[PDB]
Amino acid sequence: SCVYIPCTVTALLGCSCSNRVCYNGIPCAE
Repeated sequence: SCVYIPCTVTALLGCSCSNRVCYNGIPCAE
């Protein structure tokens, strides 16, 4: 989750922090 901070864990592949949740069409946890 990107609660306050970005994801910086899955965002690498395109896991866009949607509602403070790494999301790349489908979530990526964190």
